[PDB]
Amino acid sequence: CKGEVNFKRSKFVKVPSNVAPSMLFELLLTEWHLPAPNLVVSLVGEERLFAMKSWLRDVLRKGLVKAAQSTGAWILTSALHVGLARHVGQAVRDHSLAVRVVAIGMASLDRILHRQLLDGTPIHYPADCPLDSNLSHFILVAELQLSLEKHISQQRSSIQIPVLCLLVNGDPSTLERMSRAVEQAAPWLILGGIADVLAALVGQPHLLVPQVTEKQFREKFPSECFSWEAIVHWTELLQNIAAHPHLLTVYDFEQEGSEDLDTVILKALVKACKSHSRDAQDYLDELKLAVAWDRVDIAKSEIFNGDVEWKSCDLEEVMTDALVSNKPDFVRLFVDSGADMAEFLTYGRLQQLYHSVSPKSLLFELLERKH
Ligand SMILES: [Ca+2]
Repeated sequence: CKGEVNFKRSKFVKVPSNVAPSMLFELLLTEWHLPAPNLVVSLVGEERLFAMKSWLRDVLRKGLVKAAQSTGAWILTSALHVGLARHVGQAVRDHSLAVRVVAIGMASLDRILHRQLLDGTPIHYPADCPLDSNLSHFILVAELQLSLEKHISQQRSSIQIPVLCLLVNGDPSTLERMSRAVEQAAPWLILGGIADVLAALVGQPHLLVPQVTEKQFREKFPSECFSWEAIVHWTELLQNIAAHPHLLTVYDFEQEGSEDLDTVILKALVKACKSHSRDAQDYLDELKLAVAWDRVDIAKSEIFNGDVEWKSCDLEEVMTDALVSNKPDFVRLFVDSGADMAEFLTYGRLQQLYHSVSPKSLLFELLERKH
């Protein structure tokens, strides 16, 4: 079901559970006419008591600023998540006001207030719970999000589209869902909340945590004391999760020696794709993203370390992209990677390059007037 909220209208798509993810994908793209996804970053952690220090908030702000600058992506921030997420919605709205990034409010309907008012045309839902009015879209209804992620990581010049999850100041309730994410072939990045526990407990000489989990749950958020059976279940859960480390990665941005947000993103992405397979056609999308960030160090060190083998045949599209974007370092790297200009350059390709002249340029006006 399609609906609009004249609040500047926000879209509502009825989300019946166990629906086809491809159906929702097609509905979103068609009805919303939004650009193709170059990246899909989904949030998994949000809490009202969750507070962000100035450093982590700034590196989150600078990161989203750089993301909206060149690449643009989709931030699957669940609506009706009142807390720190509303500030994120206001911030992304202000930064987009200042290629573009989009945010989707994939959220249920039970926790929303005035749900009967919107169920049965500006639906006024003024509640002092209601959803954050900073977002301009929503999907009205964890398994749905996981299946949507598994679907997006399967949609496919044969290019893929990356998908990543970013958790921030999570609660011990997402852990179960998090386990499914380990089986969903999706990379995960950890920094605030239970994230500190998951980080300090991911690398240990002892695989199982029969007693350290209790000490962690006691030292961290000691307001709620859970049952011992729950702690044993969650210890087994964390064991089964950390059984697969090559998809999970943690980094500390407060150490003052941290690399930029965009860097670790691509680092974890290539780390995941390396364990996924070694197909040259695989790393393409992420590689394109690297060009979008002008990141050459990680391009040469990680991608072109000699592990994967490159053939002159596949580099054509990415080389053209690097050329039109005016980034000579990557051109040098590619031509040193075996790509030969002698056979790549054709008169049709050369005309294409001329067809790629920017309209506001002077050469464009000169050629147009001459024509
Ligand atoms: Ca890939």
